[PDB]
Amino acid sequence: EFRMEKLNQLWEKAKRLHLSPVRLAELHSDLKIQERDELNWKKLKVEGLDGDGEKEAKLVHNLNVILARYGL
Amino acid sequence: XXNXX
Amino acid sequence: PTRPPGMCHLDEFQCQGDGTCIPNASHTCRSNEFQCLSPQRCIPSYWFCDGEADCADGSDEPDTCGHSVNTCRASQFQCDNGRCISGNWVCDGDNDCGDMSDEDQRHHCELQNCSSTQFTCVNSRPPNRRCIPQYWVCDGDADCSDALDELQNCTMRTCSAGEFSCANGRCVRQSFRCDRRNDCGDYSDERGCSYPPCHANQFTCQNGRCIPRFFVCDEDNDCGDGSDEQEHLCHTPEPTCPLHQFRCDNGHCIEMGRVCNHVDDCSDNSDEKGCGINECLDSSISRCDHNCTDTITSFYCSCLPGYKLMSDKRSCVDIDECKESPQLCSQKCENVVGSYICKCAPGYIREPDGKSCRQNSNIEPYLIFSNRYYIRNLTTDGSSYSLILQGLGNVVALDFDRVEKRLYWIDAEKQIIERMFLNKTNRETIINHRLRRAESLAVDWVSRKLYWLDAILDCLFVSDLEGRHRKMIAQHCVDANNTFCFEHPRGIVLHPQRGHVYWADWGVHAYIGRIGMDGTNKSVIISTKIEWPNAITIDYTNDLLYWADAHLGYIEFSDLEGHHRHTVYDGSLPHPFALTIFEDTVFWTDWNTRTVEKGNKYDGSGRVVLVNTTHKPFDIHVYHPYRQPIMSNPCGTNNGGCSHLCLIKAGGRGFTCACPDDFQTVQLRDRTLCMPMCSSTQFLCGNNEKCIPIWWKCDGQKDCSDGSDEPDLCPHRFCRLGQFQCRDGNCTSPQALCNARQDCADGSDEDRVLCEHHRCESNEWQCANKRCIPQSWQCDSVNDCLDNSDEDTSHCASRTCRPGQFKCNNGRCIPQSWKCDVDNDCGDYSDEPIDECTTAAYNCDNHTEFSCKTNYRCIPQWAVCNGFDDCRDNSDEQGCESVPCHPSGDFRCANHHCIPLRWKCDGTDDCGDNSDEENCVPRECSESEFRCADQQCIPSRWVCDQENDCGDNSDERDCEMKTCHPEHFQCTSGHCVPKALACDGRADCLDASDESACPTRFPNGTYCPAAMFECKNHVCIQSFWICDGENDCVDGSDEEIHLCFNIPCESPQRFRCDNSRCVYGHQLCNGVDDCGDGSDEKEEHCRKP
Ligand SMILES: *[C@@H]1O[C@H](CO)[C@@H](O[C@@H]2O[C@H](CO)[C@@H](O[C@@H]3O[C@H](CO[C@H]4O[C@H](CO)[C@@H](O)[C@H](O)[C@@H]4O)[C@@H](O)[C@H](O[C@H]4O[C@H](CO)[C@@H](O)[C@H](O)[C@@H]4O)[C@@H]3O)[C@H](O)[C@H]2NC(C)=O)[C@H](O)[C@H]1NC(C)=O
Ligand SMILES: *[C@@H]1O[C@H](CO)[C@@H](O[C@@H]2O[C@H](CO)[C@@H](O[C@@H]3O[C@H](CO[C@H]4O[C@H](CO)[C@@H](O)[C@H](O)[C@@H]4O)[C@@H](O)[C@H](O[C@H]4O[C@H](CO)[C@@H](O)[C@H](O)[C@@H]4O)[C@@H]3O)[C@H](O)[C@H]2NC(C)=O)[C@H](O)[C@H]1NC(C)=O
Ligand SMILES: *[C@@H]1O[C@H](CO)[C@@H](O[C@@H]2O[C@H](CO)[C@@H](O[C@@H]3O[C@H](CO[C@H]4O[C@H](CO)[C@@H](O)[C@H](O)[C@@H]4O)[C@@H](O)[C@H](O[C@H]4O[C@H](CO)[C@@H](O)[C@H](O)[C@@H]4O)[C@@H]3O)[C@H](O)[C@H]2NC(C)=O)[C@H](O)[C@H]1NC(C)=O
Ligand SMILES: *[C@@H]1O[C@H](CO)[C@@H](O)[C@H](O[C@@H]2O[C@H](CO)[C@@H](O[C@@H]3O[C@H](CO)[C@@H](O)[C@H](O)[C@@H]3O)[C@H](O)[C@H]2NC(C)=O)[C@H]1NC(C)=O
Ligand SMILES: *[C@@H]1O[C@H](CO)[C@@H](O[C@@H]2O[C@H](CO)[C@@H](O)[C@H](O[C@@H]3O[C@H](CO)[C@@H](O)[C@H](O)[C@@H]3O)[C@H]2NC(C)=O)[C@H](O)[C@H]1NC(C)=O
Ligand SMILES: *[C@@H]1O[C@H](CO)[C@@H](O[C@@H]2O[C@H](CO)[C@@H](O[C@@H]3O[C@H](CO)[C@@H](O)[C@H](O)[C@@H]3O)[C@H](O)[C@H]2NC(C)=O)[C@H](O)[C@H]1NC(C)=O
Ligand SMILES: *[C@@H]1O[C@H](CO)[C@@H](O[C@@H]2O[C@H](CO)[C@@H](O[C@@H]3O[C@H](CO)[C@@H](O)[C@H](O)[C@@H]3O)[C@H](O)[C@H]2NC(C)=O)[C@H](O)[C@H]1NC(C)=O
Ligand SMILES: *[C@@H]1O[C@H](CO)[C@@H](O)[C@H](O)[C@H]1NC(C)=O
Ligand SMILES: *[C@@H]1O[C@H](CO)[C@@H](O)[C@H](O)[C@H]1NC(C)=O
Ligand SMILES: *[C@H]1O[C@H](CO)[C@H](O)[C@H](O)[C@H]1NC(C)=O
Ligand SMILES: *[C@H]1O[C@H](CO)[C@H](O)[C@H](O)[C@H]1NC(C)=O
Ligand SMILES: *[C@H]1O[C@H](CO)[C@H](O)[C@H](O)[C@H]1NC(C)=O
Ligand SMILES: [Ca+2]
Ligand SMILES: [Ca+2]
Ligand SMILES: [Ca+2]
Ligand SMILES: [Ca+2]
Ligand SMILES: [Ca+2]
Ligand SMILES: [Ca+2]
Ligand SMILES: [Ca+2]
Ligand SMILES: [Ca+2]
Ligand SMILES: [Ca+2]
Ligand SMILES: [Ca+2]
Ligand SMILES: [Ca+2]
Ligand SMILES: [Ca+2]
Ligand SMILES: [Ca+2]
Ligand SMILES: [Ca+2]
Ligand SMILES: [Ca+2]
Ligand SMILES: [Ca+2]
Ligand SMILES: [Ca+2]
Ligand SMILES: [Ca+2]
Ligand SMILES: [Ca+2]
Ligand SMILES: [Ca+2]
Repeated sequence: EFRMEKLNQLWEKAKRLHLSPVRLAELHSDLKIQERDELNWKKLKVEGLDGDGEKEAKLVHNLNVILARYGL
Repeated sequence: XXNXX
Repeated sequence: PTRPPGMCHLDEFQCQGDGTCIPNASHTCRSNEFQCLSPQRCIPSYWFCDGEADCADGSDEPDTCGHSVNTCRASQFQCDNGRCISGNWVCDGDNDCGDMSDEDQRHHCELQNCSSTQFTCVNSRPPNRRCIPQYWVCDGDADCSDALDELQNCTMRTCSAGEFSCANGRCVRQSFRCDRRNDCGDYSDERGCSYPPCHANQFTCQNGRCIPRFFVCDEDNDCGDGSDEQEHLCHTPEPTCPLHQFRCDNGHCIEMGRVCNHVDDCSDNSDEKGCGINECLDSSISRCDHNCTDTITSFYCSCLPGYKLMSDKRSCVDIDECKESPQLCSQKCENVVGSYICKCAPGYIREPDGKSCRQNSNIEPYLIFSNRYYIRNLTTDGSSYSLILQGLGNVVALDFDRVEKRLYWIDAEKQIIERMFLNKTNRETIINHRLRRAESLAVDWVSRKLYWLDAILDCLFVSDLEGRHRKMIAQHCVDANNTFCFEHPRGIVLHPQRGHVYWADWGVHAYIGRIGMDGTNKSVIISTKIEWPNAITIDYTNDLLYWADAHLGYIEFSDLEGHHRHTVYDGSLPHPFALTIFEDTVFWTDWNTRTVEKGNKYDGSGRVVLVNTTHKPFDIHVYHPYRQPIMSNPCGTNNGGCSHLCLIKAGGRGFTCACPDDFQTVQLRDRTLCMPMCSSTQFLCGNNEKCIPIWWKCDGQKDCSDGSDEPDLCPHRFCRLGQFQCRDGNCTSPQALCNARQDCADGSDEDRVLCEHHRCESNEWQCANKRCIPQSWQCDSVNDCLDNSDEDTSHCASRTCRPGQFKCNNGRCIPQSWKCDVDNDCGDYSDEPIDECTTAAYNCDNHTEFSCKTNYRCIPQWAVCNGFDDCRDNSDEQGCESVPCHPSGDFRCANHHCIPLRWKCDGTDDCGDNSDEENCVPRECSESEFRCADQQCIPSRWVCDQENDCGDNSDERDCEMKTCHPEHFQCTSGHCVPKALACDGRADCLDASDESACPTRFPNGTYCPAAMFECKNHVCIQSFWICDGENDCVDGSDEEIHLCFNIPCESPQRFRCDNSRCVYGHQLCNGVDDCGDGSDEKEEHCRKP
């Protein structure tokens, strides 16, 4: 479902917790969106296109809140 | 068994 | 001086014909961007010809793409054309290169670290993550297969009503158990799970996985065992278009009219890329040294006969006919370029056909073979059939010596090895010590040695032809992997020309091994497609190794190194046990039919049955001078100078001195000094010939060759032969010696001066105290040494399991086959790692083992239909009526179980429903058996032996009307007992007829030593048996009242009556007047004491 390494790990927990399927389905949706952003961020790391920390903070901010809305 | 002498 | 029979002198050549002997505007969009041809869109660099229309651009992919015209460089490490990465890309599992070739999870992987903000569960392989955030640690559920997550310094509770207790002290809901998943890390929820069978929509792997059908042949290993991607499951047969069609390159069939008609009917021009050019006539691409043939559109080469074609499709190679197809020429074959020559071995004449070799000797061969009680004399044509010997216990194997015409055999009942001249004289026993279980033996006619296999010790032995100088040659395992080891050694043959010893083993890992006659070069010859190799032999005129198999039912032969295995019988034999070769014929014995067969040795044609047998025939040899070929002894004279065994070197060129078992092979440059090193429980002969057990010392017969075994001043021998004598004269079994338990009344069996240097058997291990126990009992969680030295925790942590065995975590050592068999053999389940057992490395041998349905256990195919739960699934017994029994050797029970015919009417149930022992007519008793009244057959030695063997004393009638074997002594009542028991001082006849006429054993008239009361009928009994109420000697002198006055009464054991007799306690108040005076029945003793 996901190319992302650590997002695959997070995605397995929500299956184990049997969360709300609609919210569970939406959880896959934004994680699929985030993985594109996450790969884009670290694409810049090999391209050297960021040095201000924006492309890391913007993604971990949503992830940290996702830890609250999904117990992760 | 069947093979023991 | 003679010319050897049928041979020629060593200084002559033999003509093969007869045998006569003869003498020898981009809107500022150009920084790392290009145009999309639209006034608002801009292609970023490297994105054109990426494969996707990432921008609405007409220049993206108008077939202007060059895949590898310009390739990536090392600044961004390359993985595929147009795709290159670096950093943590190279091993993270992300799709970086478009095909995951950026890592292939192989290169630059297997080296990682994890940050402190996480916790690194390093015990997980890359398919399982090894780094999880600290928040995940004890969050409530685990994430690593290592599963230290929830157990890293975190508490627990007292479970729940609907949860299951895992072995790691944690509880989880019962819906996860028995689901084929590691729900608490240690598979504790998966132990002892009887998994449900798979359904129609689910493919079944080798291990129970119940995988759905989508992944079958999906080119990804999803079963773990590769069972879903088997090469023959995804088998794609080649479409050939056999008849008047043609096979296109793409796989189409078109009729013959659609070939070479100037129309591409195959859509790949396979029918038109030709039609007029003859490459065979090109005489430049044909390159065929042999003839060529140009078909409709192309050419091909074709070799002349005697030559083979290879990969290049142009060249030819000479066939090595004497190795590829040895069936062409009987006996020796010599390969030539493009042809072959057949040559008979010296002593055989070549018939004009060029393929038959006939023996030139005037001596006609015959078969000597052994039954339970009989060694028999059968000619090769079956015309004459006579008996050589009878009355033997169990002749499991035999062999003959050509040089001095002796016959050697193993009596498996008495566990002795005997020998005898072929005129039936000088029968004698050469080995009668140790020899726990010998199965097969072979006589070395060249170096004058004897070799045999022991099944319990699991050893290969060597000895002199008189039986002296026993040495243990091979042991443990035979390959470097320690996979094949001595389990059930059976069948042995020698090849003195090459100096090798061949033997087979029908253990779980069945094999055929080879070793040097000195033990140097042990190796594995055959290890594949073999289950029960009971038979082995060599054709000496061909250097071909012949062996049989009782399970797969075949007879097969190969070269001496094990290559080119050619099948003679394609699995149609019920149960061969032994076989032999002569000229062009195989002789072998079957157990299921109890017959001796005969057939051609190369194709099995002309199979005929030679004779029936009422008992199983075990060992068979063709007695002929040609079956033990003449060669010069490497140990010419004086045993090559060795004072002990002179053994042939591997390769048959040199020789090696060796010492017996209880000796040290101290090596010098000139001599191997055999320094005797026998244990303190053994006695060394004066001349250092051998060290015998100590209980043989002064036993009355000369065990030592020099006579030092019986010195003048040693005490009178009270015990029998083979019994240990305490210092006071009382007797104990040899196993009582140094067993850490006081057997002798004075402790004579446990003295430190006797047990200090005591040494145990090769199959036993010595405790802290000198008690010996079997090696399988160590670290078994039971105190077997009486001081728990076998179960010592430090000892179990430091010990190393025997080669070919597997060590558990708790120190227990178990056989290798017991690992990963869906059974807790270790007790702690250390032998059953589910992640490792469910792998292709532990598959079942397609040729011989059967795989259970719902788990990964493998069982041998002969366990199917047997009536037992071989698979814990019980899946080897379901619907087993489908299998057919063997057409000739198997009798089918009423419940569809097959059993060997030899068990039919054997007198015991072998089916379960007793259908084998029904409609049964009693068999014919053989030559040396005696028939009871109820039609049962018993050995004739059992008649008049004072035992009710038939069941109704039918064999005990009219004993005094007949004599018996000369080795027996006939009592007055007519019964027979062995002569050695007569005139020995104890009553062995029930009437005590022995010892009743023997002369005085001493001069002063006394018949017995002064320590023992002698009964008037001249028998000796031990003095504490007197007055005990039992007629220990038939004259009654040991119970006479007057001479019994000199005795006390032991109140806790015996009680005195009105008569001075002191009867045992249980007779008091028993209701029977035992003393004859009613004192035992005086009722005052039948109340509360
Ligand atoms: C069953 O078959 C066996 C084997 O064929 C026979 O045993 C042989 O019997 C013959 C005849 O008695 C023996 O031959 C004689 O042996 C004497 C001593 O031989 C020594 O060396 C041999 C070989 O190592 C040893 O086996 C043996 O123990 C001795 O150490 C020779 O001295 C004899 O030759 C001399 O005397 C004769 C006359 O008596 C002269 O004619 C000769 O020229 C010479 O002066 C003779 O060779 C032979 O040793 C026995 N072999 C074995 C292995 O024991 C059985 O006899 C046979 N049974 C029956 C009933 O037929
Ligand atoms: C092992 O083998 C022996 C011999 O085959 C068996 O029999 C023993 O033989 C000896 C020799 O006769 C016995 O010795 C005699 O025992 C009598 C009673 O013994 C008990 O009491 C004495 C003290 O009075 C203790 O020393 C002894 O340990 C017992 O507790 C004695 O009364 C006899 O003494 C009389 O004769 C001797 C000479 O022979 C004189 O010197 C004395 O003054 C006296 O007149 C005599 O000593 C012995 O008892 C037998 N048993 C034992 C246990 O050794 C054994 O039976 C056998 N092992 C077993 C246990 O079965
Ligand atoms: C008829 O003939 C027989 C055979 O000669 C006699 O039997 C012998 O009788 C003598 C005398 O009683 C016995 O000798 C005594 O044996 C005792 C026990 O034997 C142990 O020790 C001996 C010797 O080491 C061992 O061989 C044996 O295995 C036992 O371990 C000894 O304890 C006695 O020693 C005591 O007396 C002697 C003197 O006689 C002293 O020097 C010692 O210091 C000690 O005090 C003694 O040795 C002999 O054991 C008997 N042998 C047999 C084969 O039975 C009959 O006695 C004789 N009479 C009749 C009519 O039967
Ligand atoms: C192709 O197969 C044909 C048979 O179908 C072979 O004839 C040919 O090899 C040839 O074999 C023949 C017979 O052995 C040779 O003929 C010789 O003729 C001599 C008299 O003219 C006679 O004295 C010889 O003994 C031979 O019989 C011939 O030399 C040989 N080779 C050739 C080139 O024809 C096969 N062709 C090849 C080259 O593989
Ligand atoms: C296994 O069976 C065969 C056939 O029955 C036995 O062959 C014959 O056995 C008899 C009786 O033991 C021998 O006498 C025969 O050989 C003899 O050879 C001498 C010397 O030439 C003659 O003087 C005798 O007249 C006799 O021919 C023997 N015949 C042949 C051709 O082998 C064989 O011995 C037997 N083996 C055993 C171990 O008993
Ligand atoms: C016991 O016998 C086995 C089988 O004959 C031997 O195993 C073979 O050993 C080699 C070298 O270790 C193996 O190569 C390795 O294969 C693995 C898996 O593909 C791979 O990960 C390694 O990089 C390496 O290539 C080989 O596969 C294996 N099998 C055969 C048939 O060659 C083994 O050497 C013997 N002894 C031991 C020490 O077990
Ligand atoms: C001791 O045991 C080893 C292993 O059983 C023997 O090695 C095997 O010996 C045979 C015969 O020499 C070899 O066959 C030959 O192989 C070579 C190629 O290596 C080939 O050119 C020859 O034509 C022939 O086929 C076999 O390869 C060899 N195998 C190995 C792995 O060693 C050895 O010969 C034994 N030595 C003694 C003293 O008997
Ligand atoms: C062996 O036994 C079978 C069955 O009794 C019999 O038919 C056959 O003839 C026997 N073989 C010989 C050679 O007598
Ligand atoms: C497996 O069994 C097949 C026949 O079904 C046999 O042809 C093949 O040789 C066997 N493969 C192995 C590994 O023995
Ligand atoms: C245990 O085996 C090791 C090798 O695996 C050593 O041979 C060691 O000497 C063995 N221990 C014993 C008791 O012989
Ligand atoms: C007595 O019976 C035995 C039984 O094995 C032998 O047949 C022996 O030969 C017989 N003795 C006589 C003299 O007939
Ligand atoms: C007892 O037997 C011995 C031999 O053991 C002598 O023959 C002796 O003559 C016999 N008789 C007597 C009285 O001892
Ligand atoms: Ca593109
Ligand atoms: Ca990657
Ligand atoms: Ca956790
Ligand atoms: Ca589970
Ligand atoms: Ca698959
Ligand atoms: Ca065409
Ligand atoms: Ca050839
Ligand atoms: Ca064994
Ligand atoms: Ca096997
Ligand atoms: Ca079979
Ligand atoms: Ca002795
Ligand atoms: Ca003891
Ligand atoms: Ca134990
Ligand atoms: Ca197991
Ligand atoms: Ca079964
Ligand atoms: Ca039966
Ligand atoms: Ca009897
Ligand atoms: Ca007796
Ligand atoms: Ca008594
Ligand atoms: Ca009584």
